[PDB]
Formats: sequence, C-alpha cells, structure tokens
Amino acid sequence: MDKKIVGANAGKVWHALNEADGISIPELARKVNLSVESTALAVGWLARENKVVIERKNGLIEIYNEGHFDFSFGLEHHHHHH
Amino acid sequence: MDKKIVGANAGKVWHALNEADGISIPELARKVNLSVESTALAVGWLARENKVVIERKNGLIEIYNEGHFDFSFGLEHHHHHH
Repeated sequence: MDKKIVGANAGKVWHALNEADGISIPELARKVNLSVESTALAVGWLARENKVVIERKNGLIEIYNEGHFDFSFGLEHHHHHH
Repeated sequence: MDKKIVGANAGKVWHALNEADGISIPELARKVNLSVESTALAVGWLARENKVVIERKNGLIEIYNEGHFDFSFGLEHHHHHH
C-alpha cells in the first residue's frame, strides 16, 4: 500500500501551492510539515496528472500549480509555516 | 517542456535503480550528477508509472524498482474469433 499514502499527502502540498506557487521543496515542506523526500515525491503524484508543472531558473527547482492555467485563488490569506 | 526534461532525468535515476536500487535520494543524487530536489522529482516521474516503491524505514525513505514486484503482467484481451 503506497498510492493511497502518496495520494493523501499530495493534496496537502498542492493546497499550499494554491496560496502561492513557484516554491522550492524544503520551504514548501515547512508549511505542510512533511519530510523533504516525502514532499518532492508527493508532488510527483501531482506530476502524474500535471496538477504541478516544473520550471528551473538559475538551476533552482520551482513547483507551479495547474490553477494558473485555468482557475487559482489565494483567498485563504497565507498559511504560515512551522 | 517540463515532462520532456523530467522524462530524460527519470531515465538516468531509474538506470541507477536497475543496477543498485533501495538507495536514499541524496546518495542517488550524487551518483546521477543531480541535486536532491531534481533527483526526487525525477523519481516522481517514475512514481506516475509505479516504477518506484517508497519505503519509510525508521522515518527514512528508500526507493526500490518495479523489478521486485513482477505483477505488471495480465490476461489477454478476450475477443470473438472470426
């Protein structure tokens, strides 16, 4: 059992992108409170359906939300990290 | 060309799994000349074809290959003979 785990935690990392996307793995990991390997791999489950799209600027890894194509809303006023 | 890039880099990280899998993401990253983020994201392109098995041992995440679970076969597509 693996696709149920990565299916569950992928919703939480994707939710933090709806706030503000173009964010790196360990920064995103502090808001969602997942391990760096767990956060990147949860985003990999989103990449399956292109719920995320990847850009590399200056060698850095950006994670974009699919919402900036169709519909996205930062109506939830910024989820602070831990 | 996000899927073109991650498709190339996933073939590189999976090639490393074909000869030595069940390895941690940063160790694998140093082998495939990529960063931890880039490697785990390329392993995410393997996860969308279930080519990797994600095993959290004492909290530590290891990624095995699909070659251990050889249940990727099935039954012939049954059709009428004519």
